[PDB]
Amino acid sequence: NSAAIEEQANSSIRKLYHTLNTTSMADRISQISAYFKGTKYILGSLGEGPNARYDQFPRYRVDGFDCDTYVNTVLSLALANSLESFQECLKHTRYKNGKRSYINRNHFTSIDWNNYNQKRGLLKDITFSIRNEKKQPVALYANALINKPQWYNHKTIDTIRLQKQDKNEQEKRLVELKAKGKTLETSLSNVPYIPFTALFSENKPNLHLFSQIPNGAVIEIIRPNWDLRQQIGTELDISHLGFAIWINNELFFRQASSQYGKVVDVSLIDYLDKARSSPTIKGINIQVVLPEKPVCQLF
Repeated sequence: NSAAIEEQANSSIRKLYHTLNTTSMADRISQISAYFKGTKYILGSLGEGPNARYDQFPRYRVDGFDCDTYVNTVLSLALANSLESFQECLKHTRYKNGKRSYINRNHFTSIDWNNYNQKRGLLKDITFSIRNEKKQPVALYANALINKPQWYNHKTIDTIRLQKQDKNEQEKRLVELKAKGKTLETSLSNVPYIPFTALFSENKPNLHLFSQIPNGAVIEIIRPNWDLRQQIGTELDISHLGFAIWINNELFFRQASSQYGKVVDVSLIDYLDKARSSPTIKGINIQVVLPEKPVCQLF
């Protein structure tokens, strides 16, 4: 019941702001992200809302998150001062030019979300600014050829999420959606990342590099050579994301975790050390939020 879920969120968010409106943007992000720790993981938490054509999951919620919706929700709350401005900020962060539709949703972290949110002045990629002791960057470039029409072509009825179950209506709407998807663009990503070969040079954590990751930064997990063409219809470059949060002079990765089943804090060093054994995960991208005070289309 998407309308009911949103109504619960309206009440909780209104109250949140009453507390907040009585600090730096990084501290806002830390406080708001912390407020949702322990909230359950829901894969694909958000859609286009009640009565939506393709995906009738709620537009926002406070009862569950996936990695993407957690970051989007926290950022939009941090950027705003009210339920009304949050709604506007979220719309403009989740969708290209804030125009609500399935195809306008920022589905791909690199070529949609990073690109559009950088262009409008919300985010800045600072990956290359994290330099070794000789003041030289250690970052590399990950590329994936993101083929939207092939990604659409690979979709099943599971994409079509209707509140009232109707399998035939799912089939109809899927053909309609794919017809639009066929007209979309193909984009080669260019995603800076700090490689594990640097972060764990000599098989130990590179504390000099880790110390340059700012509190409240957005951390994306990068897989440079990730061929998901047979599985989802496209190569991909980014598999997960969350926030960098410093607590007691230790760096945490705060994120909505499918493994833990909830929003958790985990040591970023330990998390990445375990991720090293992956054949496809090769490093991290770091972005910071530019707006200094809360207010939402452009900055």
